[PDB]
Amino acid sequence: DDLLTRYRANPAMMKNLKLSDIRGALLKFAKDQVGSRFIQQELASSKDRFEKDSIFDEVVSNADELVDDIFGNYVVQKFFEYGEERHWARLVDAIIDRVPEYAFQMYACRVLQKALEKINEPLQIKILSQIRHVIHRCMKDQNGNHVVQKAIEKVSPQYVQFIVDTLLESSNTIYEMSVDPYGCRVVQRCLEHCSPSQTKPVIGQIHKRFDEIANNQYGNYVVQHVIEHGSEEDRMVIVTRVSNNLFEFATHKYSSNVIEKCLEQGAVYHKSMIVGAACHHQEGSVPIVVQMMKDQYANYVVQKMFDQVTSEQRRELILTVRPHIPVLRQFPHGKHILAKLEKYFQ
RNA sequence: UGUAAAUA
Ligand SMILES: [Cl-]
Repeated sequence: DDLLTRYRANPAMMKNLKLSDIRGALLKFAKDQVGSRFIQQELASSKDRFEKDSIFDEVVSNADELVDDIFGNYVVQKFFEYGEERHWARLVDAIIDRVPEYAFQMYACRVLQKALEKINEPLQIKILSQIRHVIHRCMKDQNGNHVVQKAIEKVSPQYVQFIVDTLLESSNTIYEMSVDPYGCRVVQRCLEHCSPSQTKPVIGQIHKRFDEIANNQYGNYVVQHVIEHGSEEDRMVIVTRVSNNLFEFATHKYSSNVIEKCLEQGAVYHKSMIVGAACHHQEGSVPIVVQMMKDQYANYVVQKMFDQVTSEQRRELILTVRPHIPVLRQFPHGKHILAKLEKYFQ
């Protein structure tokens, strides 16, 4: 019998087992649930640079088979950790040619994320040079998008310019990624970490289809990030768009969170535009804020206004709403909506 | 009364 068949059987019986014992059993150990945990635990606890080195040549020699294995990916990742800097360059060479595929596989993409998190900028660029080949598809992929986010988080803005030019590659790309469950995460990291020279065209595309993106189930988080990481002028354009279409934005499922985001990250004069629009009445119709309290989404927006605005702005809200308390008690959940605001009406 | 990611 081979070493692992023996070891899996009576594990206590082999408590005095070491990494250099494995020698050429490393592939079978790494791909094994018990064997993988032995390797991992040995690497974490060993104080012997040479035990750890002993298995490394097997790891490099079998890298393609281990990176997308359910257990083996943990063994490869151990050599991408701080403490193993001496092996980073070798291990990246072992996998560089198949990074375009590994980005898409659920286990190997974790090896790529671990490498980006730990290794130095020359090696990061080397990995990104392969991601460059598949970057659009990778951005939308359930595994690949985490790899692209990790790139944006851990690499200097200038070396993810190719990612920004992919967002900008065509007219509809940023709409396409913003309304995608995975690509929207990439747009967000970009908004958090790319330089103003890079974010300004991205935010420019977003603006062009703002309404559509704002009420998308993924796009609405993309515009929330624009509010939080964009410029004063971006916030002004958005608050102005939202103020002028307050009722439409407030009564839709997804855009209603955009108004709330404006109310949290908005300056006193932004809240003033949204409060002013809310208390402006038509000639016979009721004020927008009253209509909003009767709505399934917009009533949460009205309550966020009371939590976020100045006493003076709350005053105008209170003066606008109080003549309507009778009516608003009838409407669905109206009972609860005004109890939550009762604090303000006493 | 209302929203979002791939490992033992
Ligand atoms: Cl998969």
